[PDB]
Amino acid sequence: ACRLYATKHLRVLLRANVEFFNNWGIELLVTQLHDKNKTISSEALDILDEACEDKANLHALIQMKPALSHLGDKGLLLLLRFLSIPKGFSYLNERGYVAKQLEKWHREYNSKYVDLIEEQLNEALTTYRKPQRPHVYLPIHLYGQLVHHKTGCHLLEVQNIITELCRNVRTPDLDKWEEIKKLKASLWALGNIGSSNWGLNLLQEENVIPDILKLAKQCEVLSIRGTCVYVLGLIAKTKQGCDILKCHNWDAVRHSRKHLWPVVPDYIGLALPVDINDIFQVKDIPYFQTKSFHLLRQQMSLTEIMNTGLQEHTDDNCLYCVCIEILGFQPSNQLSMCRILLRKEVLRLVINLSSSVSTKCHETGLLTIKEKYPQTFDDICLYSEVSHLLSHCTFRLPCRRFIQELFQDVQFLQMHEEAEAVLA
Amino acid sequence: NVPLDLTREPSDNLREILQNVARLQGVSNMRKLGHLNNFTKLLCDIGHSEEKLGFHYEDIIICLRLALLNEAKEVRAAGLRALRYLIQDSSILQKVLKLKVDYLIARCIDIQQSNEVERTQALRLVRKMITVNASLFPSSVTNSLIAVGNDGLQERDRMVRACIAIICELALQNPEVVALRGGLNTILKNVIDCQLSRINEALITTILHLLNHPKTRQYVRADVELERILAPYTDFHYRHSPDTAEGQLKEDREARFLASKMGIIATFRSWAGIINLCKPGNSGIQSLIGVLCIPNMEIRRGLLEVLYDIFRLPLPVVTEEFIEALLSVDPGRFQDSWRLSDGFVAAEAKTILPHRARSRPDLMDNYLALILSAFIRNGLLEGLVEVITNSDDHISVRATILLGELLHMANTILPHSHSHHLHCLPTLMNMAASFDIPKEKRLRASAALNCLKRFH
Amino acid sequence: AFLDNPTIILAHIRQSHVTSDDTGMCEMVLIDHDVDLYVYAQSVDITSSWDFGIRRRSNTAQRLERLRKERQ
Amino acid sequence: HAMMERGPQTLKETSFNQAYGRDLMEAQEWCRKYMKSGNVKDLTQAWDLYYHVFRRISKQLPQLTSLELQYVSPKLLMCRDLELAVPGTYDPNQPIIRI
Repeated sequence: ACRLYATKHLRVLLRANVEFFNNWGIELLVTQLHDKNKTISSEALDILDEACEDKANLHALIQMKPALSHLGDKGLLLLLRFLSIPKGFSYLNERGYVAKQLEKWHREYNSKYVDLIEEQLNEALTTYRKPQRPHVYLPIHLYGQLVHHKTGCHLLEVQNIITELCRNVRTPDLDKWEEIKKLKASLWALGNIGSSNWGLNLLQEENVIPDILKLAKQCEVLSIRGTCVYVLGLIAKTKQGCDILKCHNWDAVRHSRKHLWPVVPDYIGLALPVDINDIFQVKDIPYFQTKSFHLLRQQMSLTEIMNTGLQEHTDDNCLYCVCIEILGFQPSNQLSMCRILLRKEVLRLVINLSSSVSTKCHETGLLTIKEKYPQTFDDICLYSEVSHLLSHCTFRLPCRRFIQELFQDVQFLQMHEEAEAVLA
Repeated sequence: NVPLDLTREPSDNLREILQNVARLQGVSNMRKLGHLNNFTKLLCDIGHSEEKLGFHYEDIIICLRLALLNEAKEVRAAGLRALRYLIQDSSILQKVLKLKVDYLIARCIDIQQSNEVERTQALRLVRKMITVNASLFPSSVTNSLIAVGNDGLQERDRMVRACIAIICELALQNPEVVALRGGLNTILKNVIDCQLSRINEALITTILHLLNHPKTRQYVRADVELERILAPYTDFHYRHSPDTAEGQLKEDREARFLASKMGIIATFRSWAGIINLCKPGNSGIQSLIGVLCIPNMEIRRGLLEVLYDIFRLPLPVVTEEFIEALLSVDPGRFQDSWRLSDGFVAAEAKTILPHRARSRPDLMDNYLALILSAFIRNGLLEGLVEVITNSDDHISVRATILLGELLHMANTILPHSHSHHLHCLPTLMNMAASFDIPKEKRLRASAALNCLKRFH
Repeated sequence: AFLDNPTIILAHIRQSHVTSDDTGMCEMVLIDHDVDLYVYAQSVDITSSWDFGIRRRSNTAQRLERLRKERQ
Repeated sequence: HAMMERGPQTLKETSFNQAYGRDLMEAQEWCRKYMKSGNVKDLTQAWDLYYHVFRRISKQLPQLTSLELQYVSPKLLMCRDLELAVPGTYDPNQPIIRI
């Protein structure tokens, strides 16, 4: 506990702007970087990252260079923030640390950036908790940091990374998820690399800003819609980029956060369409739904009429007739003529029960037919068809399990004995 | 109950299954439970392939399905235990389903006769089959599940939530059958009757995802499905269920309002919700704002909560006097965690002193700016001023506080062109100086302006 | 504000339903054996059954029984 | 069905549509499906749908007690003057009284 209270007690020492914090706070932090508790190491990493947004602080960091590679990707990105200045970029170059990282970014970690950022956002505003307002910041990405010192331009163009992402953005597939995924990754990479005065020069030649504008207002996937607004707000961090955007009717904020009351006579990334509903155009799609006996009920009643066997029965769609081909079952037997009319009566009644306008009366009718002739309910052809109707009607639950249980205790000698015969 | 495990698998299983069918006679049911358990063991330990199995799969499945006719429920449970172990490749399942075993599983699903160890097996069998192949899912099981998921809540069945879990899981692979049997409306109605947070948001995410892919977009209608969730506010008399107990009515209304509010704040998070709900046509978001200017005493105190926790603002305590409510939401308000024992300094120092970043983006403000502009487009301030003017004080204070907070956000995260004319406050100011209107509106608008200044 | 690919949606559904249910029935059904892409002895799944039985009535019957005796 | 498809024009009708329109349109789908192919199997669904709608609606009719014009139909309260005489009171020999 004293570990943790003392160590997180340094935010006040940072956020209150104490005299010459760089002299001793950073050395104490680096000493605590080695301690036993992983949680305390993580929070120390967090506070050090919060501190390193001051250039003098970062320089006084680069007076002593420790090894962060024994920690997680958090320390990885923390060390990647070193690339902001050639004074230190030269130190880092000596063992080829650049090409050993950059390729692995291009191949694997660029896709991880979008995953981790959407992770942070979902934790922020979706109540996910992967096992009051938060503050979501963009993690430090290599491609953004290289472009800072005007020579990473060469160090990047040696591979011609621009061409693959750009012809990706001109001709996207937009069918399934990995195209979407790497397309988002490319978008975020572009937004990052557009974040300097110099990078603007190396991106303006392809004239892809019109491509992103086209995507932001005529594309399909709404997640890509949101990502377009995000990246376009990103490329609005510099004055020259804001000048570029204003040509295409997109407003942006032209002041920094240093004073919360700025007068309009380096900024925060932000871009909006001038008339917000412009991006709200969606093309609609047409809906996909584009594609005898009961008349006898008047005069012909139960009492006087009682003194294939089905209308909608075929060689298919019977629980016994289907097996007859595949297993060579015996043909269905013909027993006692007086029943068929009853069969169609009960099926008409249950079809009437489908309306459920007066369920109880039809329920009583089938119940009467039931106990009057309790043994009639052994036919399989009727059973398969009522199963089919339950697969093709809309029934309230009570009538549904009622009609199911009305065939609860039945025997079916014919299938079972024929099957044990044909088994062996 | 005969463990050998060292013999000819063909003869072993053949005599096992023959004695299991037993001509349906002369064999006890508990020893049938035995035979089934031994059967399951034999498939567990023996590699399953016809050549060394010595049999086709058709005779095997036909023999298994006869176990579903006897009276013993646990026999059906063991039959399910076996059947899940049979499904191994799509060919196997399609040969199984061409046989009308679907209707049998269907009977087994809907019995609810105090037998809660069987249908669980049936449901997990269904999950196995949908994982291996949902593209060949049967319709009968679909209809059974939709039936239990539609009106299972009134009969207090304890498997409805598991059921909607299943239908949502299957919805990803084959929306054709779900739509044809009309499931999406069932799901949607099921988002209003679940007060728990996480389940509600997870459910709504399904249909929100369904609005992305053009294939998916073809499956859903235009203006009847999603904007349904905002029903209990757009209606003055919403009746969600036909057969309800008279003994409680209002508590129904509070439950419905909580569910609908949480659903609303859920849908405004995803891009699909935002784009769909603000179409240039007569979309529902215009309807919400239009409702706001009707004098109904509780509706106007229903919407303000939604507005606050959309913008993730701190609610004020209900009060008839402005200045108390002002202090109630001061950011410098004390927090319980700031006591000695809890968070003595560091947590409090997190809140009070400002962040050290000077140029980092903070996308959260970007999202809030987008939503704010979306509301500004549809004349939200007009309705706000309407409520501030013509209503009760309990509600006037709430609306005034919201207006002040939104304006303070405006000149802080909003680009100049969209923020250079809003702060002029045309409509309120115009009413403030009319000398022909009844004086009540005039003086209360004046006081409202005074409160706004002190707020700033 | 990014929930598009099926993986995260499925994980969110499963976690939300298992953790927040009053009755364990659902999470008893929500086991994740189902695989996807060790089904060793029953994925150490192992039970059998366990009881006491014979046969009572139905929901109806009383209905059918009582009406049959009164009609006789 | 003919009248609803021209679109709701006010908030009350819009809310009614918002609540019931899916059902009311798909029942029409089923009845057209029936009249295409005579088979009572189709109209059973449509009738069940209609009757469910009836049970839903019938539960609230008694509560209907008052109407606010601004919610019911917006055109009327924006008159504030007109040319019509009060309906039913008009004689050839007396100056008219306008609404």
